[PDB]
Amino acid sequence: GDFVLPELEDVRAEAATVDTRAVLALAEGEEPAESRAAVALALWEDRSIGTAELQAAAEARCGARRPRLHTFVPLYTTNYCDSECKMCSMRKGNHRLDRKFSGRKEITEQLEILYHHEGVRGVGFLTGEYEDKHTRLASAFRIGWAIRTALDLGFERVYFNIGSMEQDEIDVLGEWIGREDPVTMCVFQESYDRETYRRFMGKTSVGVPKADFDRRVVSFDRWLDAGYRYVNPGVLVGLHDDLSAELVSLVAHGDHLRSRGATADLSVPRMRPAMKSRDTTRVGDDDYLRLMSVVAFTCPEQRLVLTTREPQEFQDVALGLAGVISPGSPDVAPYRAGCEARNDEKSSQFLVADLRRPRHILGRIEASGTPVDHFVNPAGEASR
Amino acid sequence: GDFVLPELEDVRAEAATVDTRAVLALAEGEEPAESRAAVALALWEDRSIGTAELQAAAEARCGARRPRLHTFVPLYTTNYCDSECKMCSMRKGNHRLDRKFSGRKEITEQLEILYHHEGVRGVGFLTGEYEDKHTRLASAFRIGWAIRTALDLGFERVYFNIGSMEQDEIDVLGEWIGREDPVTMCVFQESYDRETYRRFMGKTSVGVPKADFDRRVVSFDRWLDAGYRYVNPGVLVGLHDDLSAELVSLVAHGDHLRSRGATADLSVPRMRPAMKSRDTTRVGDDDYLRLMSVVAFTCPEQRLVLTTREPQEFQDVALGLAGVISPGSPDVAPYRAGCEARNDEKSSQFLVADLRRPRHILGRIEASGTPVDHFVNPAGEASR
Ligand SMILES: Nc1ncnc2c1ncn2[C@@H]1O[C@H](CSCC[C@H](N)C(=O)O)[C@@H](O)[C@H]1O
Ligand SMILES: Nc1ncnc2c1ncn2[C@@H]1O[C@H](CSCC[C@H](N)C(=O)O)[C@@H](O)[C@H]1O
Ligand SMILES: N[C@@H](Cc1c[nH]c2ccccc12)C(=O)O
Ligand SMILES: N[C@@H](Cc1c[nH]c2ccccc12)C(=O)O
Ligand code: SF4
Ligand code: SF4
Ligand SMILES: [Br-]
Ligand SMILES: [Br-]
Ligand SMILES: [Br-]
Ligand SMILES: [Br-]
Ligand SMILES: [Br-]
Ligand SMILES: [Br-]
Ligand code: NA
Ligand code: NA
Repeated sequence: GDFVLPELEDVRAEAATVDTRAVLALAEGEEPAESRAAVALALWEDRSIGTAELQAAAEARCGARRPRLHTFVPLYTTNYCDSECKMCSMRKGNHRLDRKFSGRKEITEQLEILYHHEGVRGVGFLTGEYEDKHTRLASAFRIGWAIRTALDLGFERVYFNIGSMEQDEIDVLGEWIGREDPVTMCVFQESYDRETYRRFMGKTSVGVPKADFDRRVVSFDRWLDAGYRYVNPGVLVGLHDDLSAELVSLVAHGDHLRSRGATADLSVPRMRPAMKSRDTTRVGDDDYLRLMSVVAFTCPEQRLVLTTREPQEFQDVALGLAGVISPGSPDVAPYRAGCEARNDEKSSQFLVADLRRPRHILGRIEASGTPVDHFVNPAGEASR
Repeated sequence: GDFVLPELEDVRAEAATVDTRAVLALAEGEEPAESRAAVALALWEDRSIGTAELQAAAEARCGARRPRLHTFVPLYTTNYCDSECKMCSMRKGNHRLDRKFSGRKEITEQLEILYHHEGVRGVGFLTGEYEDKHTRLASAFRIGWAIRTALDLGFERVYFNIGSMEQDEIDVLGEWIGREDPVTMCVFQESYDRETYRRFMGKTSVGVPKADFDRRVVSFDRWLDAGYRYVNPGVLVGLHDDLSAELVSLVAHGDHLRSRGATADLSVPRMRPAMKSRDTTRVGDDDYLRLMSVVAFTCPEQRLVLTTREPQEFQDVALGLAGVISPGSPDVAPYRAGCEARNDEKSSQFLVADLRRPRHILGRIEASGTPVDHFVNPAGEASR
């Protein structure tokens, strides 16, 4: 019943049998005869199909999706963490980080800034992941409170990204919300390759919570078992060298979730500068656009999430592939009325490339011709 | 500015100079010429004054206090703990304990049972004490929420007992309440003797949070610095062999708090059966009544707290010395409408002697002629 990692050799064999040109010729709303993972791999490896042509096909295939875009802004509620992810500044061993924690007042103030000054109706709550059961339950409780508070304020969509979750931890968070509430669980697997995963997230049975690959990857299944709906798997582009392996796994994971009746967003964030203990792979724009294209094409009902990790120039090229645009900063309580968000190296998870205010970024997107759901431009008669 | 432990040799010298008979002859509202600690020690050591006669004097001296009694019922919100107190079942090393955690729903349900079925308007929230800063802040956040929730429900007095507190942890809890709210910080020093303290609470600098004697003992001063008012120091009777030492220290601590403008309750709980890793001293009823008497006499504006650690027969004899009566159970979410509270050895901090419902105990006290503030007997027209 839980997600099972696909056999990469089995998918490769199936991918050899798909007609990539026939696939591209499919009408919007038509599904290939082969599995999505196989089709994605075949499109990826068929270099006779240009990335530019693949991207155009993807944007066309996802064209009828409504709304075209919606948005949420991240709010890191703390930068404490018990884990040791080597590509992340929040790793416990990073003694150089200035550890911060948002209380009731600060979280509420941040929500109110986002709602009224940035004009957004989507928010995401983030924390580190913690080792001992009590801290995990207490974190779930606090984030559950934040989610409930955001919804009561009028936020129309709430994401959370607080590490893997077991059944009792979901129980604690769930007492704050209803089964039909617009709440999305985010748990990026980072890498579906167990060896690369261990290299960056560490070895198990030593008080490093995220090292447990299996607890993490079945978190969505526990979520769905509890009766919820919205999920957000992800791959961190730059960890594993073989992107074809990761796209097969991610598409397979999304496909599993879809089969369970889940609504899934798909995240493929690319690496950003941080206080790392191990360097990573720089993935070029072309490979990355090709990755986004095959995933978006093969999973047309599952929105890709694009964030301000990426510079303005890249957003301009890739926005057509996304279903969710998410501007913001991975610093703790970084927002302030009329000011750009803080992205201090001393306390942030990583350094983002685009620090322009969410309402400017989202305003320019709307001005360019694409409406953004869960964004209410604080302009004209809608201004205070 | 912070509390300084009195020199026991200096107090002993002063106690030798007080006229214990003249002290007993003092009118109610009149204060001895010597310090309270010295007077308490002298009364304690003057065996020509019987315990029975000392108790009568204490009950008389505290007789004009209004209200005579008020009440609160404890609610343990979790039995997780990071510390290692050797006389407590909740010590981290006790692997036999069934660890529990109350979420939003359970805490609220417990509050509603206490309010409506037991008819109480006072509640206390308790947790273990935790090591890492994030867990401490998260615990402070959750308990702050509970306190705010209780007050909103109509509770007129709220205690909390969640371990030592630093300035930032108080900040987090404080965002839930106002400076004038009826909220009492409880931090029982257990023993003011540093050696006995180390024997039971453990040695410092090894991830055992309560081992830090000094952080614990100045928690009230941080509370008062933040602008709050109500405090509750305590001694665990049975740890230190020399009760005269502990009563000098406790009375001195209460006196310090009083000088800062604080309103203080005084707790002298006696040891109860638990899953201990070190046995303790059994203190007889006479010594214990004498202890309560000299503390109550010398600190007439500071209410002693009497709890259902003690059996019914002892409450009957000692109730006249108390200003706070606190029935309940030290199990996690133990209350249930129409049923006696749970005190399961598998999950409780210790075993209490009196498990009768709070409303029965408090009802019998009122029937006997003593009103209990913050108790509304759910009877007659006040019943649903
Ligand atoms: N250096 C970096 N650059 C860009 N993204 C990063 C990054 N380090 C981590 N991330 C991404 O940020 C995402 C959410 S922040 C992590 C939340 C939570 N502690 C968890 O690990 O589940 C992670 O899933 C990871 O993919
Ligand atoms: N075995 C036992 N019998 C009776 N009281 C006990 C006990 N063990 C601990 N206690 C008391 O219960 C009180 C509150 S429960 C402890 C709360 C918090 N973890 C803290 O230690 O500060 C403690 O202060 C202690 O004095
Ligand atoms: N890193 C999280 C939260 C997030 C959303 N948008 C962002 C922009 C910048 C930094 C972090 C974010 C995610 O990708 O879901
Ligand atoms: N032990 C805490 C809480 C408490 C109040 N009344 C009790 C009765 C039984 C057990 C615990 C309690 C205290 O003495 O303040
Ligand atoms: S990715 Fe998440 S779990 Fe890993 S170190 Fe960073 S905050 Fe902690
Ligand atoms: S007395 Fe408090 S701090 Fe000590 S073990 Fe028990 S719950 Fe933990
Ligand atoms: Br649209
Ligand atoms: Br990088
Ligand atoms: Br909206
Ligand atoms: Br009275
Ligand atoms: Br005992
Ligand atoms: Br009342
Ligand atoms: Na909009
Ligand atoms: Na009453």
